[PDB]
Amino acid sequence: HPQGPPCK
Amino acid sequence: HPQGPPCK
Amino acid sequence: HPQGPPCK
Amino acid sequence: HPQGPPCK
Amino acid sequence: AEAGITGTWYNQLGSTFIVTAGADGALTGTYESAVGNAESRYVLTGRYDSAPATDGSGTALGWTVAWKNNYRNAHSATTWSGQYVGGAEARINTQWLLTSGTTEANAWKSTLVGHDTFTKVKP
Amino acid sequence: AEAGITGTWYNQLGSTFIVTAGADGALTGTYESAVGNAESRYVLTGRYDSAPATDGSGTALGWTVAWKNNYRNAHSATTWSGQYVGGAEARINTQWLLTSGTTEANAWKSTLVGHDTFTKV
Amino acid sequence: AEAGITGTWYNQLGSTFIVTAGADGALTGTYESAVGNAESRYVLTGRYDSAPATDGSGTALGWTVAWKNNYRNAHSATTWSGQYVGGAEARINTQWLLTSGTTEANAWKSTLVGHDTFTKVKP
Amino acid sequence: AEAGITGTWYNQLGSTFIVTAGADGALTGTYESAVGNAESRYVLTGRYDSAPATDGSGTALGWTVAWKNNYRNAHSATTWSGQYVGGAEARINTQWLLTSGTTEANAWKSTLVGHDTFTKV
Repeated sequence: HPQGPPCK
Repeated sequence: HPQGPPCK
Repeated sequence: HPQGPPCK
Repeated sequence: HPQGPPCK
Repeated sequence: AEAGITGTWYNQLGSTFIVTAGADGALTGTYESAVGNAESRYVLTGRYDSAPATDGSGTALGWTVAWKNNYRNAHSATTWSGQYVGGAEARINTQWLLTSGTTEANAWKSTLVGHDTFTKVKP
Repeated sequence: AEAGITGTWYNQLGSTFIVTAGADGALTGTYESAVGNAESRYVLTGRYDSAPATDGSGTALGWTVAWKNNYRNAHSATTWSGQYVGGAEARINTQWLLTSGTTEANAWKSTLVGHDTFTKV
Repeated sequence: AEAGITGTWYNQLGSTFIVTAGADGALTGTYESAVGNAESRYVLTGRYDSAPATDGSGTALGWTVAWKNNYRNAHSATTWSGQYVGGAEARINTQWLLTSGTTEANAWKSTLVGHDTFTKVKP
Repeated sequence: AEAGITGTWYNQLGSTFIVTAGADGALTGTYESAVGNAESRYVLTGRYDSAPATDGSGTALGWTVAWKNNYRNAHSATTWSGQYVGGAEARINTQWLLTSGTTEANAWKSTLVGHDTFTKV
């Protein structure tokens, strides 16, 4: 989701 | 409050 | 999840 | 309310 | 779909929501308090997701109303987050957060939570 | 202070929020997500209360972001409700509701709730 | 009043709540998932405020269910906060928070919010 | 770690929470309010999930406090829902719902929502 932190 | 019902 | 309705 | 901070 | 959302809606407390959904995902309109004459109208702005899914899924949307107009200022704002579900009996089911401006000390109790369901009445 | 809401804010997750507060209560801007990215930007619109009380209270406001742009559509929308506190360390303290478009059967777990504190650092 | 709350209740999703209110403000019982055999029972504990007001006000209460039993473990817990309203048609209106155990990174989306209304069926 | 939930916790408002976690999921204890006071203590009861997952996840739990004791009755109750994370700096991160007993007419604004982070410091 764009609301969360990076997926990195 | 304008978000609640009419008063008494 | 046990808090929701029966499955399909 | 007892849940809030002190009234001090 | 924009049309479906556009129109007049009422909720179970008796308040009025008049909204127009524009093709770019915007929501603009007015919100009126439950019964109570004409000057109980406030401006609202929001957004909806203009390309929902096929299926029988709802369209997510949300809007905000700051409770100040030329007659009153309740120093608070409410945001409604929910889904539009169309059909012959279209509904907008929401959960809302009402936050009041407080001092430091009462910040802990500045927010109320509830839920409202709106029924469409006119286009 | 009043139009101190205008500017660039950051939250603890790394998201950036850029807003313009109008003199009559409007809030307009862009919310950009993870990595900074390029089109991790979404439009946001809201309202704030342009005549807050004069007891050191914060300014009530809120805004919405529909998670769709010309590159992505996450079929959801988030609304943040909170208050702005200005000063040397201005902050916007919020609680938010993220609702996803679901089918009836999944409607009971359509909404997440959380809280974010935004600052200009 | 303890009696009024004690009994079996169901909500609109079809789940079962069996509770006993003790004179000291305690709440103990079992919660069952919507339809679904016998092993869909979980333990619940809560508290209610045993001396509400006269008036036609509700009795505040709340309870918790951690979703683990001998058959399943959904690594989550839900808390319901609401009011008991008695009468011939007694109801318990609540708002709930369902929190799942997540790693650091998904903590932001660990909690769901909703609302349920329970109807009493048996004592 | 498992019964690391047992102990005395403090939140940012100054409230103290003393709990005992049982091996089967129970949470029992006392919640004391402002000033420390003497009978600012209220009973709390809850549950936690005694077999959390093995991906570094926190432990889901929740508890309730009815704001009545032999000296005060605030006709309300609060439920905290969250998770426990242990380690060098253990914390219990929560969101809570405070409902007051109201009459029908005031039922729409019966519930407040907030968040608290508790630590052992």
